[PDB]
Amino acid sequence: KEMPQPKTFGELKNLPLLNTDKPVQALMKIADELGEIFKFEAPGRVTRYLSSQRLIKEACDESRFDKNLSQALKFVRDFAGDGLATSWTHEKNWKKAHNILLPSFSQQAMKGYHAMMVDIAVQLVQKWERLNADEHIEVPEDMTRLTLDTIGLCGFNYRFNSFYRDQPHPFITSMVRALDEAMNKLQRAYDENKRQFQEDIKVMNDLVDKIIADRKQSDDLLTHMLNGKDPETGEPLDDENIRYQIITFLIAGHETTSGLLSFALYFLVKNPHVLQKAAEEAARVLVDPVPSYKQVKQLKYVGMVLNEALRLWPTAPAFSLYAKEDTVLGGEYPLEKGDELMVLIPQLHRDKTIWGDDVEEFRPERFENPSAIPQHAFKPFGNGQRACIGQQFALHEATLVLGMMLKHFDFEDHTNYELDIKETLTLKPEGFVVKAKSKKIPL
Amino acid sequence: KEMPQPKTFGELKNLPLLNTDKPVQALMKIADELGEIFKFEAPGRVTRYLSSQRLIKEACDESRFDKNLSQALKFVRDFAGDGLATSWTHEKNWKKAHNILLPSFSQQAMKGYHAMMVDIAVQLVQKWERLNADEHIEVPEDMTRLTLDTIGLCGFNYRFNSFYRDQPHPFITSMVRALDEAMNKLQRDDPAYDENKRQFQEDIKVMNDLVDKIIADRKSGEQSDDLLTHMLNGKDPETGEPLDDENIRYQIITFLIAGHETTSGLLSFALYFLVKNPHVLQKAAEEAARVLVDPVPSYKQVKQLKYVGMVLNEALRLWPTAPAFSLYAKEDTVLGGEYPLEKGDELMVLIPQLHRDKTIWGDDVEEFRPERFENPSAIPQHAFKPFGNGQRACIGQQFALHEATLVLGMMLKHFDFEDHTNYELDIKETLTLKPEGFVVKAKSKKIPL
Ligand code: HEM
Ligand code: HEM
Ligand SMILES: O=C(CCCCCn1ccnc1)N[C@@H](Cc1ccccc1)C(=O)O
Ligand SMILES: O=C(CCCCCn1ccnc1)N[C@@H](Cc1ccccc1)C(=O)O
Repeated sequence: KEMPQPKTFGELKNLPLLNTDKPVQALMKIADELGEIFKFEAPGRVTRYLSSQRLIKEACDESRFDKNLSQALKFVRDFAGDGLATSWTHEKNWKKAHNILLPSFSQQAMKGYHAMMVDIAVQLVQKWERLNADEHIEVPEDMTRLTLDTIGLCGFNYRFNSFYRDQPHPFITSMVRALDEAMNKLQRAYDENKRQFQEDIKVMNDLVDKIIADRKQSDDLLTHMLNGKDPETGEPLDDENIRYQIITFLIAGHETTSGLLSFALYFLVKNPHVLQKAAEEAARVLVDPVPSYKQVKQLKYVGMVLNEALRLWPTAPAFSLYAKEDTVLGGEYPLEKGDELMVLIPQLHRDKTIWGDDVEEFRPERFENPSAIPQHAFKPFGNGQRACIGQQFALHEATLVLGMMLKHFDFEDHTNYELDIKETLTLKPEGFVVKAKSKKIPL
Repeated sequence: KEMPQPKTFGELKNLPLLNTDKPVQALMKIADELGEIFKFEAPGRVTRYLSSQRLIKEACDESRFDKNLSQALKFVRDFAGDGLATSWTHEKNWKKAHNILLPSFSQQAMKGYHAMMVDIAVQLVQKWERLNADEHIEVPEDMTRLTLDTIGLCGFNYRFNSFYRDQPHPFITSMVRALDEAMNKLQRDDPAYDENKRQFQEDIKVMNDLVDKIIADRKSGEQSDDLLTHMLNGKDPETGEPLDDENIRYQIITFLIAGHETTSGLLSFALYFLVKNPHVLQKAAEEAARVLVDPVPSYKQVKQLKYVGMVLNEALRLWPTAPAFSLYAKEDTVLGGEYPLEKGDELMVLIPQLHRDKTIWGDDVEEFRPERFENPSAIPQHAFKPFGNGQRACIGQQFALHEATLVLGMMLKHFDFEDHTNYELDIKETLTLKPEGFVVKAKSKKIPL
């Protein structure tokens, strides 16, 4: 009944615990010591970190809890505005944009994006085909090139041309630096940081606003946003919110997905039996020079590989909730209306009462039957109506790309890479490098 | 442009294809062979059976198509009259009764019915608690006992007392036999059927007399929490008129018909799929045990049975118990850019085939996976139509789902279930679907009520 709490620093409470460059991993170690729930206090804030499926399944009851904006999301809101990811459920523009954008993110809508996804995927394969002997691949760097270009092209028919560049597009230079400022604000004379923050926002707004005005018909999210009408209110999105959605998609739909592909390839080369099984499926299914949409749907084991990578290292590692009314959590922890919760997704996914004792082992077979998995044990894309709208976009892209990678190359962990997980607002294996030996299969 | 059509029987055209005791399943096999649309002809009848979401989403455009009375509904109309289910949209009594009855069927209105639903649900659980060892449960029989008694009690405060009976109430014998005659007339006029006509009329009077007597007795003036009170006191905001007593009897007959066998079929199919998929049953049983913490479920607790509702929707996907509805073109129009239709042309929506459209659901359409419904927004529009379409959709949808969720939740809370015969799915067809001969054994968890 009495809730554990990690060590405190006087008036700063638990806040200095987050003044570390791997805060999610630090919070995981605290959950290892304190268990399924612990209070976390900072000046002017109290929240509770949940780690067990037993409690999180209650937290996912939408009649009792709604999405809360974490401090990280509040800081992101300063440039993502009331886009889907940084708006409250009760804000008019959330449900409005939600209704308008849902059809453009369906499994059926992936059929229209598939050709543009293949466009970027082929560029990745050709880059690796064109490496010299003994050259190596910087995996998260190239995965980010792919996912950024894919969302730019599928999102608003814009080619960032990341595979033609060493220095990334000036838009994401500001975006990454804005996200870095948002995260660093958490861990805290700083007047220069404020001036820098506004300059990075202006870079993002101007480019996006230019593309909207330039456009104002293709098979991209922008067209759907300019012409879509909310069935409920009958209203279309206004131009300001449309810019926020584009910024949101550019943020929300590149770095989490590239982290997924990076972790997936990491786990594959660290588990050669799993890599072989996935590569055998890729050769068995991808019989054409270009994968088709239906083919990608047949890459079942590759899809399991991705889910298992999302289990161990979910690249959006937490989300926040608040109690809609007074309620009792787990029959032991009474909560008042407005009390806040954090779902520590990587710790949830290590709940031995759900996954067995081998939680740290990479076994895609865990996901052969979704019905064998208890409710709310696997939450890499969030929960309920506030779940990731881009889930099917992310999984189709990652399955297509990973399938093509496994079809066309053998991979070598030539440095015996030691996993080092860099933390921004997302997770990625820093410095992960491999060598790819081409199988000489043409495109 | 050229439309497929199944084999013909000379002058009878395709009609003998329906002279089979499983016509829906036969039409499903025809759709498997011919695809998303096929013409079906009978003497004096032409229709087109739709099976793909691509075509059915257009058919569900209410600006282009309106509800048509199928031949099945026309025969039901001989005793359901101009009740809600057997009336044309343009008939004055449809919109009148629709406006009057809609508030008494809302999700909000279920709060007032909940106690009566629990009354019958407790009777079901107590019957199963009182079985002897190695005795078994006749599932659709007991589900029909429950859903009939629930609509009788919630409908007009009448207790059929089905759990005290082997032979059903004389009203229900006539109703089923009237429904059988209506369905048999589709398969079918000569002197051999003359006894059928006299019996049909005898069954109509049995239904009318009971209902009309109940209406007259109540008009003592007492007020209960039932549809009958709402119908005697409700006024259509449009016309300012209340329903007359004749239409009220047709509505009561309609509710007893429309809302007992479809709901009991749902519960029967749901339990069947549960015992055939132990992983799903375990997951559903965990939720029931966690949520239903009191001896009597509350309304709010039933709303918390999310996975149970997912189980019900997935059972409704595979075997929608009202398996079809009919439409007609309001004007000349082209369906799917290739099938031109003239005003008055008829369409049938073959719901079980729609729910097997691989282009919507993937290749695993035949597998029972409630997780398909984990997030409702992933379901395309008009891909899932177990309750019909638009303003002519099932008015009792919220009633049926609340009853079925409450009862299934209580069943999973109180018993472990065994498929002791390794039951082989055999779907009996009336105007609705049910798994004939489905039996299980229940081992009580000894949780008191
Ligand atoms: C592996 C890749 C991805 C992961 C792990 C992921 C994860 C998540 C999570 C956990 C949330 C819930 C956040 C919260 O509750 O605060 C979320 C929301 C969201 N994601 Fe993703 N995501 C991924 C890819 C994408 C993509 C590709 C897009 C866009 C194309 C996208 C757009 C969004 C949006 C708009 C929301 C907010 C939805 C709403 O609240 O209406 N994400 N994502
Ligand atoms: C799982 C259970 C049920 C299913 C699958 C179901 C299915 C349907 C379908 C498909 C229709 C449309 C018929 C057509 O378009 O020709 C319909 C209409 C109707 N149902 Fe149900 N139903 C169920 C339960 C109920 C219940 C419990 C009631 C009453 C308490 C009810 C009363 C009605 C009525 C009155 C209509 C006609 C509505 C109108 O046209 O105004 N049904 N139902
Ligand atoms: O744990 C986190 C991680 C942020 C989640 C990632 C956001 N995402 C969602 C989708 N794509 C990215 N954030 C807390 C830390 C904190 C706790 C207490 C006091 C101050 C800060 C917060 O921001 O409140
Ligand atoms: O497909 C059907 C099934 C009837 C659906 C059940 C009605 N329901 C709705 C809600 N609760 C019951 N009926 C056709 C068969 C037919 C076709 C051509 C010629 C003659 C008969 C029809 O009746 O017209």
